[PDB]
Amino acid sequence: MEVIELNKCTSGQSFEVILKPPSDPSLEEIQKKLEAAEERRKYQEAELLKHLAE
Amino acid sequence: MRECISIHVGQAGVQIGNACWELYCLEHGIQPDGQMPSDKTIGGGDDSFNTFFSETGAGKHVPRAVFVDLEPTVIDEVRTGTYRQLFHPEQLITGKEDAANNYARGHYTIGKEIIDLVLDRIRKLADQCTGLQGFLVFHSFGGGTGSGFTSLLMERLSVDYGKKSKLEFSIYPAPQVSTAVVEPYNSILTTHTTLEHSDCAFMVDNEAIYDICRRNLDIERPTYTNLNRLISQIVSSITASLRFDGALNVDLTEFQTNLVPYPRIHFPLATYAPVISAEKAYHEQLSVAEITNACFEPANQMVKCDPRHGKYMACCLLYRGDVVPKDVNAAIATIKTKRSIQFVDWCPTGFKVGINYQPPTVVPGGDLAKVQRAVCMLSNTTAIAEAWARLDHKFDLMYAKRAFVHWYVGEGMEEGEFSEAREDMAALEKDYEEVGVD
Amino acid sequence: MYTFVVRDENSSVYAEVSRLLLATGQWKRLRKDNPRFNLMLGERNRLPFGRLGHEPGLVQLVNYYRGADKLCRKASLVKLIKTSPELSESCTWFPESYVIYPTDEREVFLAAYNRRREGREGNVWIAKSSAGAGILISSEASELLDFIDEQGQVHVIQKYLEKPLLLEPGHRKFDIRSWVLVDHLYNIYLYREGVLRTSSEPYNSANFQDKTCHLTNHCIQKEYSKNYGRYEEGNEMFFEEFNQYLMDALNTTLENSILLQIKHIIRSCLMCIEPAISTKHLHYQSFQLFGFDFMVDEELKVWLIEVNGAPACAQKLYAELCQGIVDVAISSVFPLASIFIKLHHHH
Amino acid sequence: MREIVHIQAGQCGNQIGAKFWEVISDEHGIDPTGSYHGDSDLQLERINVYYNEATGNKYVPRAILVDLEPGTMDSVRSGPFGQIFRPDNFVFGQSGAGNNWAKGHYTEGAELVDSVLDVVRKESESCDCLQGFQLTHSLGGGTGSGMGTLLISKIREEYPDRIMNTFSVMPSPKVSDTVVEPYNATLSVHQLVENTDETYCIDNEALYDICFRTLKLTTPTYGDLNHLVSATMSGVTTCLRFPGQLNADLRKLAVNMVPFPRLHFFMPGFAPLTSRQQYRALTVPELTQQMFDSKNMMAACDPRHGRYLTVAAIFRGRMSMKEVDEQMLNVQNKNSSYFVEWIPNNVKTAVCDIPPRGLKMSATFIGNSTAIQELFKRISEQFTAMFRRKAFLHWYTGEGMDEMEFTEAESNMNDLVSEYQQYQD
Ligand SMILES: Nc1nc2c(ncn2[C@@H]2O[C@H](COP(=O)(O)OP(=O)(O)OP(=O)(O)O)[C@@H](O)[C@H]2O)c(=O)[nH]1
Ligand SMILES: Nc1ncnc2c1ncn2[C@@H]1O[C@H](COP(=O)(O)OP(=O)(O)CP(=O)(O)O)[C@@H](O)[C@H]1O
Ligand SMILES: Nc1nc2c(ncn2[C@@H]2O[C@H](COP(=O)(O)OP(=O)(O)O)[C@@H](O)[C@H]2O)c(=O)[nH]1
Ligand SMILES: [Ca+2]
Ligand SMILES: [Ca+2]
Ligand SMILES: [Ca+2]
Ligand SMILES: [Mg+2]
Ligand SMILES: [Mg+2]
Ligand SMILES: [Mg+2]
Repeated sequence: MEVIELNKCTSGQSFEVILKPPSDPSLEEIQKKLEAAEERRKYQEAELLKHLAE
Repeated sequence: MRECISIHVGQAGVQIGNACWELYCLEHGIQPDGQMPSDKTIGGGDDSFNTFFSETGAGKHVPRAVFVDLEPTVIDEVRTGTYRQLFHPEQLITGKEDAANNYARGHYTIGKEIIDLVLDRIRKLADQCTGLQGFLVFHSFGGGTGSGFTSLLMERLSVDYGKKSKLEFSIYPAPQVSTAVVEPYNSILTTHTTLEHSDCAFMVDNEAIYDICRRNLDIERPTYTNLNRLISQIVSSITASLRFDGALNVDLTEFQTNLVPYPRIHFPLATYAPVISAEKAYHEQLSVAEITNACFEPANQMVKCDPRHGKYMACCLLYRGDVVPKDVNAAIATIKTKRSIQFVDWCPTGFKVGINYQPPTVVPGGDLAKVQRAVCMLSNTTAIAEAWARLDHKFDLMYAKRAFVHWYVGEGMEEGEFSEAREDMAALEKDYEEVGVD
Repeated sequence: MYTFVVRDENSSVYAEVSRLLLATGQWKRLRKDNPRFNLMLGERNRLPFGRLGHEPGLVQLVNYYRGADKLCRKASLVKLIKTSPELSESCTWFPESYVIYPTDEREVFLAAYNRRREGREGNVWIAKSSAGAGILISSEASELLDFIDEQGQVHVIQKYLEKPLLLEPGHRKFDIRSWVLVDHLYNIYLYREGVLRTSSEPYNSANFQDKTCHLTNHCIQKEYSKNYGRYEEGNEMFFEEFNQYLMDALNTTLENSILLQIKHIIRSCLMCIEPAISTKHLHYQSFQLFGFDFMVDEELKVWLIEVNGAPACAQKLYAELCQGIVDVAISSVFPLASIFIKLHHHH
Repeated sequence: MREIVHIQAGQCGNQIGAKFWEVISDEHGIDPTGSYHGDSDLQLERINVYYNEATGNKYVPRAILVDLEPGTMDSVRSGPFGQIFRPDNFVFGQSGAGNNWAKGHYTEGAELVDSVLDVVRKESESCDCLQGFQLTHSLGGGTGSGMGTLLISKIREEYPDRIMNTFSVMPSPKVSDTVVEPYNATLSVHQLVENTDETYCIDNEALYDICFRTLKLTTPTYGDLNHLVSATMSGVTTCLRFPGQLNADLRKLAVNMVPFPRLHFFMPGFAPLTSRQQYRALTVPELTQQMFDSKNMMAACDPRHGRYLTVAAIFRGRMSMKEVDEQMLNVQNKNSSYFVEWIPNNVKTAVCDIPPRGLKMSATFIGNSTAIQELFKRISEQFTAMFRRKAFLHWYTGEGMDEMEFTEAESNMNDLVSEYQQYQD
């Protein structure tokens, strides 16, 4: 049961009590993911219109 | 002094954000018009509260906050609400149609077209900082925007602000206050793509807030206002060290250092006490030992689980009010001899403690009663993985039938992203078991 | 109309409980994966406790205590007794035991072993484990340890009771099985009815190679014993006959000489882990049936052998007990439109 | 500002549409001349969803009345709220469709569809943000059936990313106009499986039985049937016309109710349904027992024959929101064998303070139940009964159709039934 690093100031205080010792994707890569999804949306919209055209 | 930028995304993030800033102003003596009498350095200064507020020549204190929602009806509340004068229009960003509880829609479809706009409005705030620490990102797991657009925002923030820290405050889906069925999908999609971009996340389970409101406040059917005023107290206790003088958790980096020794296991459990009803005749003021002891009762945790059957990796005690280190240790000693507190063998069995003498501020006319002392315990338990198990299980029930998947594929997401996300959560559940079980 | 689900088809006990619930016409059984249940008769291994208590407006109850394995595992029980101050290492009703991996208590076991061998004391130990049907009795430490290395699971070596209480006629060993029910409020109900699983072979202290006269398990006596069913039907004597015998032979009663100690042991063990398994302030409720196994020496001192987490029952007592399980454990949480002994204690 | 463009086609579609605009106009405080005369701000909070705002604070419905004969639309224009509809929104021909799907879809209808889309385009171009479209029509006639599905198909072409929702009246021999109704209904159902996101299935037989057995009406009229559709249409559209987060817009509702794209046919339900013992207050338990009772449902299908994929309930009035949750959770927990276990929490409840006219409190039910296959089976059986003999086909081949198109539609609907079945197990 030890208290360490007791820091006191006008508005409060903080300390530590030990009870026992121990024992990314780039900007280009994101535009490609975003544009890939946009493309698949465009493809599924083309098939819809092509189906309505028929 | 270093600045922190708060980002609020979706209905949940925006409404919770509105509640916190209402509370920050009451705490720092700020008025709805932005004036702060106690601030004697007019038009500038590097006080602790300046990490969350900027200052104009007229003496206004402006939150370092951004509100992003793909639909205007909620942010419109802020524009005309009580604190309309605090934020300038650039800080409030809205689309015209929401994501429809569809992660793919908020991340791919609508997110793609509004991402650059948000990043810019954030760049504007960053340009007013002399030493930005990072961001605080509020959002919901279930919402199409809260989930889908946030993960994209996190990915870009890691690109534009690599060395900056990012904390989350995420709302875990609960059926009692939700009307969306696909929230398990969104929760796991967003946790997969956001995991590597978040240094520390505080999950709040609406089921936990709901029960606390029904049990401790005696609200028969709690509203979002009830849930948010309580959530903002917990948030205030967590951000208090960034806004007030102190030596514990004085920057966003110290949150990872003190609470997340393993990067993927960065979901500390939050426990708060006391929560007393303001309608009560008059409550007996609880002691340091009693409120501290309450921190190990499951009934006041932000996520329902059983820490008795996990292992702690870290533990912070944040007190506000009349508390002294003498009474803290006295209570902690008494709790070790009664409670079941097993730490991981590669971590010390210790408690970092912070005390702020200013007791919790309560919104006038709110549901919470004024108390002379309160505490919020931040402990990293493997038991919070129960929240993943539940969520992951609901995901498996629907996905086995491919239910609702067509809505996501229709927005441009590949079906493989579902399994790739689930395979990651399966990996996440294993890391928790490898650390906490024998 | 309450609802329950079954997830352990191999449980004779709760299979009879599921039959009684349906008989009342006020309980409805659902599919094993339907989450909208009031009661769960859960699986023995890896019961998903994390998913209990998260159904709006459903009070959910389960027939197992998360963490009770600490008491129902061979090596776990030894670790619990030596470390828990409420039981202390000097516990007087549990045989000297040691956890031996194939931390580890090898050198501590040999130390106490060497002390007995030097002091002319009876040095007969028994090695066992949880992964058994796999037991070995020997007075040589070399054989015990060598037997454990041949396997691959944790074992326990505890002192063998060389002076057991021998029933007459027959000169035969035995063990007492007590069924104990713990409800959601952590009340401890001892079933008034117990059973002695007796050995049909005369006890022989000069031959630990034939394990039929030393092991009182019901399966071993019915397979390797040739006098099965001679003295009592199925090598099962019940408390009525056992009490009459103690009065004719020893001039005492089963209550005074044994039951008081059994009730004490049951309390001490369960009260110990109450903080770790209590569901008092939890989002779900738990109850569980336990099977305590005791030994009795010729001095009339009771010894705790093990604790079963999913115990079966004696055929003649399934009705009374299972019905009692519904009265105190299930219908107390879900009331409908004593055979137990309450062991009071301080919560 | 999330606007909806309403379309009503054919005789049935227009008589029901007229009553719908009559019912909600009263709820939002709009009078027959379009002048607001309410007393609550909740009335106008979402009024732009269905009403355009013109000069003089006049609210004009965003409805487009369509037909191939003038007869019915002349009744609407002479009806109680006829003067409230935009005069330009009346698009009609003179030939009629003679209860012939092929006429409304391929011949007479095609001649008129272009001018309808000109009005649709006119209304969309003034919407700040268009949610989607809702169409009212019968499937057993010619105009609302043949031309109605023609509009949906052409509206989807021009607005492929907008929600298309319809209230569809299914024909029943008990309430029949002609014997060809099975033919027309079968041909439309295939159009709907393809080109709608949500279709409220309204069976005239259920509406009849309810009027005879429950409402105790000796001889029910089409007007009496339409009173039930009015009340139901007002109920389902409450979440859209008043403030709320549950099923707020049309897309969120479709996302939470439609797990699979082709299984988007709902069973509506309403409570109470009382005969003239009509002033008695109705408690929350009674609203829930009746709301889930098959007798209170309008698809003529016993839900106990199938399983609910998802359920949406809306309670209107000043009541115990706590008592609502307790009763709704009682029905799920006491009949869980009728809810798919592989969709967690598939029963969402919404509450609204404003009750319908002349009622303390009411409840509307929207179920995506696999029992709906019983409805499509009836149609498919009546269809095949005549089609195996090629009876009455000449009316259709004489309009350019080939028998092959009938065989295809038959197969498409039988597939739709086989799809509901595999999810019911
Ligand atoms: N605690 C709390 N939870 C909220 C609040 N608002 C919404 N939620 C929860 O958030 C989840 C839905 O997410 P939303 O925020 O509504 O969705 P969104 O971010 O607006 O994204 P969209 O789909 O485009 O609307 C549900 O589980 C709600 O229970 C709030 O104000 N407080
Ligand atoms: N220390 C000891 N001294 C004397 N006998 C012992 C003993 N340990 C075990 N036994 C004998 O072993 C039998 C029980 O063995 P144990 O309970 O350890 O294995 P097990 O768990 O597979 C049987 P069960 O679970 O049914 O009680 C008893 O009948 C007892 O006679
Ligand atoms: N519920 C209801 N059904 C109707 C009404 N009018 C016609 N129907 C039904 O609709 C079918 C006839 O279609 P109808 O609308 O008259 O054909 P259309 O004018 O060419 O579109 C038959 O099944 C009728 O029973 C009505 O006012 N209410
Ligand atoms: Ca200043
Ligand atoms: Ca980073
Ligand atoms: Ca012509
Ligand atoms: Mg929203
Ligand atoms: Mg055993
Ligand atoms: Mg007609």
